[PDB]
Amino acid sequence: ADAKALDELRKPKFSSKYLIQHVSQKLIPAVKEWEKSYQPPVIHLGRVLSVGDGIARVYGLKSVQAGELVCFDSGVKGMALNLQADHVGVVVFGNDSVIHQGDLVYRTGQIVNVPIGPGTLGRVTDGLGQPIDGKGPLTNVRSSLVEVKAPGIIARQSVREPLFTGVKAVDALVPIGRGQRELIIGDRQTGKTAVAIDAIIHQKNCNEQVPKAQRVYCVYVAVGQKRSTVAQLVKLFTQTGAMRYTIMVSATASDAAPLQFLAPYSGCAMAEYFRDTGKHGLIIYDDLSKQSVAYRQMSLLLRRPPGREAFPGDVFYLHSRLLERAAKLSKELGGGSLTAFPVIETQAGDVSAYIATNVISITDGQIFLETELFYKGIRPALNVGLSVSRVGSAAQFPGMKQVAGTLKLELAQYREVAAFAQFGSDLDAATQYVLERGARLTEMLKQKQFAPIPIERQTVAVYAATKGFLDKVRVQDIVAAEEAVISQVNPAVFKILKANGKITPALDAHLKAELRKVKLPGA
Amino acid sequence: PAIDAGYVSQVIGPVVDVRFDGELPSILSSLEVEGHSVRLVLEVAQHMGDNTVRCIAMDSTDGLVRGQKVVDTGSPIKVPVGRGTLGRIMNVIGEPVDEQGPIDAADIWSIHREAPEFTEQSTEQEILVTGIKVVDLLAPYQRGGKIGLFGGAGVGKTVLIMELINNVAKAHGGFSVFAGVGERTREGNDLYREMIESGVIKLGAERGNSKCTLVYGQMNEPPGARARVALTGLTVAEYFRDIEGQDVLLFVDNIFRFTQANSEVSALLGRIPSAVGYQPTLATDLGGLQERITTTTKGSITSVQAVYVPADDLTDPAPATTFAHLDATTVLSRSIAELGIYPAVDPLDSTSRMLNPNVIGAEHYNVARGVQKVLQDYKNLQDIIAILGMDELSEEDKLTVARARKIQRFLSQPFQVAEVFTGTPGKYVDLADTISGFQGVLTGKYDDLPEMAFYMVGDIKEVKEKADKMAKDIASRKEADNKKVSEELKDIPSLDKLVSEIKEVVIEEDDGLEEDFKAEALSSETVVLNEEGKSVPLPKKN
Ligand SMILES: Nc1ncnc2c1ncn2[C@@H]1O[C@H](COP(=O)(O)OP(=O)(O)OP(=O)(O)O)[C@@H](O)[C@H]1O
Ligand SMILES: Nc1ncnc2c1ncn2[C@@H]1O[C@H](COP(=O)(O)OP(=O)(O)O)[C@@H](O)[C@H]1O
Ligand SMILES: [Mg+2]
Ligand SMILES: [Mg+2]
Repeated sequence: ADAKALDELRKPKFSSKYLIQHVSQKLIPAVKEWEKSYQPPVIHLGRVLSVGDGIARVYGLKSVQAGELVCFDSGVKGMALNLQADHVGVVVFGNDSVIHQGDLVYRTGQIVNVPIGPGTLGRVTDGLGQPIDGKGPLTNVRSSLVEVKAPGIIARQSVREPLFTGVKAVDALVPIGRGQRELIIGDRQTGKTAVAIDAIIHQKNCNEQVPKAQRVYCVYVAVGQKRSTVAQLVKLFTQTGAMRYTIMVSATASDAAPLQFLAPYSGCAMAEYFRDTGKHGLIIYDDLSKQSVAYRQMSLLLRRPPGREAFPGDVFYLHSRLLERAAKLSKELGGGSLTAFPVIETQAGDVSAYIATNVISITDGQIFLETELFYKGIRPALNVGLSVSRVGSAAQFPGMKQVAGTLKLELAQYREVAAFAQFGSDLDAATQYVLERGARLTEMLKQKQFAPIPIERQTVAVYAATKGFLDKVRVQDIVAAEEAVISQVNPAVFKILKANGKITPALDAHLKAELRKVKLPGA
Repeated sequence: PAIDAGYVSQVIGPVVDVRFDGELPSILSSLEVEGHSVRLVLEVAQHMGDNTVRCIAMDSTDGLVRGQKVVDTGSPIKVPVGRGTLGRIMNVIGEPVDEQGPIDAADIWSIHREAPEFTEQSTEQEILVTGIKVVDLLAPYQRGGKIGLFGGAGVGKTVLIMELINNVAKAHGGFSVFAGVGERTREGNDLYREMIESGVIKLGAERGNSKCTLVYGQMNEPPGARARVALTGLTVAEYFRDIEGQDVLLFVDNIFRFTQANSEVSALLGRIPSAVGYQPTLATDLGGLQERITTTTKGSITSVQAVYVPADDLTDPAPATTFAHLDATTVLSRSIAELGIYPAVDPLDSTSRMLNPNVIGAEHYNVARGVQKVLQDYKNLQDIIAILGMDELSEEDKLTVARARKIQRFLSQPFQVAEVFTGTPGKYVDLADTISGFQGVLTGKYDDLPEMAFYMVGDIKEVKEKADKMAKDIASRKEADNKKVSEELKDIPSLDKLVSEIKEVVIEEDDGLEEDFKAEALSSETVVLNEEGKSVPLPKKN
């Protein structure tokens, strides 16, 4: 059954034609008898051969590009995933029940793209950019590709600008640079969403007082969540006015797994408008560990061979090519930035899992949220020993960098004199000092939800904690004492700390002065 | 025009089948795709059988149409080598990604070759002093050796490989090659900008006096570019080893990403997968790559490779296969790093071929084996220490636990590249100093000093000065009441005087987003292409 012995069968070798002109005059009446039974032949459009599991195999589509957004005649959109010799494998961005064998597939002529621009700000879109908030179509916008490559080495610079998150534990201990990527990893129900929400509300609070080029435009990608949670979140953002600066990409739990897979890429494409135009973006991929599960479903329904835990093996590349787009661009590219906050949910605190350790190898640091600290009321439940942000270090608030160093050392000593005391039977009265200073600082660090704190009022409070001015309150009233410190100290010193950036000698003079004339409620 | 120009038969992610009407290219030859938005280079992997080759793409395949002209180049991926590549950054296929103009190539070498033969193997063992206590004591590196840093996602092998760059790459007089295979682009930019301000990379007309060439295939690249950029780094280092004949340092950050990228493209090559999820050809792919990073009779490559381990699992087949190819494995632990001990080197899992008394001397060998015996006896005791406490130990066992906690803290060391995020300045420790210090802790000369005086200090002098510093404070805790600098007239303008020097900012409240924006008018219907390619609204049936 050779090939050169089959190309020799292209030339005619019959020399006897008693059947060519027998059927050549009888073929056209036969074709005209069975004419309404023919579907019209399809070459540059497509026709669905077989649809199932959210993957349509499409005959035709002779000139589709790889990774191109195709359209079914139902209206539901697809993506030309693998072009094959006879068919095209299409992943269906939506429910595959509206697709039937024989349906016309129309090629849109463009690789998978979403609308990006200023007019997507304020809006709740789905995973493909189509708006779901009901207030119309996206005006003042332009379409751009979701799978653009991240900027290279020469298109980057080091992070310098400090991107305050409004959380005292984070902005004191784990400071976040402006083009950084910081992982929010923790168990279920441990305040992972709340840190990102406090960052978004704080960016609303900071945008009203920065000169229009230091403004940070957030994007929230809600992958795999419930739709009621996204509805309550959009309600919260409109109640606080934050929606003027944020976009809400949402591919929820009922949505198809191509939509949950693609929603971080569409969200990052929307935020890369702000990165590529000299402005600053912040993006939160809420539960990237659900995007990995949707991609694992897509890979196992394409019968791709599974690897660790069941994952395809390019599940590292899935998250790496997404998070690498969160850069701090150079001066000749505009100076824009994009900060990423991927969220990963662990199971029973196991951070040595597959997707967890994949994203720890991508991001610049981690924010660990322990369930034991969360159940004891310490909220945000930051594992202070394990959480790291070294790229945001030497890129933070100088006034906070002055105070946070001794805060970090005192918390390190507190953790080790708590590990020293597995037991209450032997008191030392020299470690008891740091064991009470550490329980002072832990109570100082915890704050309540949806009220992010400006960076000067964090600096002044941690200044009042690591120094004296708080040793009279036991452990209980340190929240009330910190509120009395913020309310009773003259509000000019916050302005001096904000505009000078650091604590000058003329400033910590008035810090030691104004802190002694406040009245602490635990006496 | 027709023959030696095939056409794209099918595209499956990073895997492209090309159909040649005649004269198929050889396996490993590079093919250029015409009509793409960027330069797409396909390296031929297989001959599928019906005049079809199967290729791996060095860039993304988005936009590839199943008729596109693919031009054979008749040769593999060939990259510019020479001294003219020093101080440059190259990608996998050799294009300069530093915006410094073209690369002055002495030669253009194919990235695919064979390992040097058994006749060309150099077998000579000489120590490479790094200035790291745990490395120079328990797993000492070889001067032409292959060195693997095994790590578990956050345990510190990039900090360790950057400290090895800082400590070794300047004392070493030859050239240096950094190959970044599947790592952060932020780390590549940091390495470039700190090799410029160290003078290791000199920009402009002083480029020939650079000591390091960078090749980068970082983790935003497709799986075809990460599976071949280690070979571009090896080609740049192999030209210096063979033709230039001199000693090279090859730092490969994450040689695991080579294996992982081959297992990404390997499922689409139509292979039955092996263990955990890997390619069947893992060991021979890694062997064919790693057998070329050797020293020969003509030159020398000291090879430091970071090796990621997938889920803190050293029995995963990519670390477990990499372990055979290394003269010195430095295994970094997660539980060591959670004790704060940095570098997080597991002292009972990091081996070397140089821990041999006929190589490093009997005193060094004996102090290394004594340290390892003390730490192993502590590890044997920890299960009954955790339950029963230390009160149930024998007294020689309490001596074992005390000396083992002391040498556990003493293997910790501050780094000169961790001084930017810890505040502690980093200490280079000479080999005789760490030998004498660990010998002194083993004999018992420092049983009076506490545990935390050994933590993050350079020498055995600095544990004594840290006990002097810790002891003196043990009284110094308070009595800083007044006579301060925090007065109200001696340095001090008033608070309302201090507000009056605050400068005003201009607030516009316009958000500045519609300045240079061309807004596409989206349609009310899905615009699609019909059979003729015209942009038609979506027809109304289903
Ligand atoms: N700083 C805080 N202070 C007090 N309560 C908090 C704080 N942060 C979060 N919580 C509470 O913890 C609960 C869980 O918060 P959140 O939804 O942020 O966690 P999560 O990690 O998103 O959990 P899940 O991922 O399962 O939704 C919320 O009901 C919230 O009220
Ligand atoms: N020698 C060290 N000293 C102090 N901290 C370290 C050291 N090595 C690693 N770390 C901490 O571990 C983190 C991860 O380091 P890195 O080398 O990037 O890890 P990996 O490359 O294994 O993911 C760093 O951000 C740092 O906080
Ligand atoms: Mg959540
Ligand atoms: Mg690394």
